[PDB]
Amino acid sequence: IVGGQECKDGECPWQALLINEENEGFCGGTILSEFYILTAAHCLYQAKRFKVRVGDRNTEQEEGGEAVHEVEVVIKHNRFTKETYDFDIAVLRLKTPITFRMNVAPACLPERDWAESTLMTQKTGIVSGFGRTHEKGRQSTRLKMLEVPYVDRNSCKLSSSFIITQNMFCAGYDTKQEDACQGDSGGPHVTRFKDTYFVTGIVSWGEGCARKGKYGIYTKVTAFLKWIDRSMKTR
Amino acid sequence: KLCSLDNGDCDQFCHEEQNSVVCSCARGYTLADNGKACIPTGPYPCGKQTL
Ligand SMILES: O=C1CN(S(=O)(=O)c2ccc3cc(Cl)ccc3c2)CCN1CC1CCN(c2ccncc2)CC1
Ligand SMILES: [Ca+2]
Repeated sequence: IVGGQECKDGECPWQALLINEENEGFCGGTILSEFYILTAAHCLYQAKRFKVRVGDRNTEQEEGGEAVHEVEVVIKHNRFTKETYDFDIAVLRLKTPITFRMNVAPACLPERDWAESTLMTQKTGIVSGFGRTHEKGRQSTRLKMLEVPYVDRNSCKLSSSFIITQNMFCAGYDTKQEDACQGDSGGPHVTRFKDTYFVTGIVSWGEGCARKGKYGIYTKVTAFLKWIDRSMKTR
Repeated sequence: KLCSLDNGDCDQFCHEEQNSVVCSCARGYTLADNGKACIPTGPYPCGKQTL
């Protein structure tokens, strides 16, 4: 996470980390329910075998409230397309149910119409992760949370260098040094409303990390809502 | 009527259905007596930061 703040106790309880066999975190994810973690589809390529980790905010100590769960099945969106990063989304089924405690709580799923209208028109959006703090730097050791303002669907398309399809939106700063970055993929992009946060985006892709004239592209969760439903019964 | 004045005075989901406005809540809540606010039903509601 380039720039941004730092998540405090209980601030980002829906975060989830995808760790490899070397036990390094390679991607992020959002907690939907005791059994399902949301995530970016392309994240299922940088590690043969992996596990999901929740309730962790400092990868090097022990707040004691961590938890490493194993994946029973990984639901990938059939129409994924690496070459273009379109339909970039997947859901993971946990073998062992998640035990909600401090620094561990699911994030609500909005209602598509209500969302794109009220949620996606808010000034900002919360993005977080344990990812690089600098474009060429190392990975984060503390759970970060930036506040990415919503970009104009059009400016977005112009600033690009690639095609922002039906299944993705822009968020972040034109010049301000604040964006997501390597290791933050799949990570949660929640939107706040009356003190309650809703999943509205999955850290997808971007050109560089916080580059001037460049934005942040997330997966438009609102679109795949019917998909996320029948996927929480595996499909 | 009009989930556009201030989200229909709803705490969450709002629907302009026909005339008057209709509120509703995420999965895990329950609509309060006034029919607007959303009350948790379990220990760790989604969307709420743990305390
Ligand atoms: O420039 C980069 C940066 N990283 S990142 O730092 O780990 C990284 C990872 C996730 C991020 C997520 C956000 Cl919201 C912002 C910045 C990020 C930065 C990812 C890969 N690339 C280059 C590729 C980017 C996507 N792309 C296409 C192809 C076809 N159609 C559309 C897009 C080709 C070149
Ligand atoms: Ca830890």
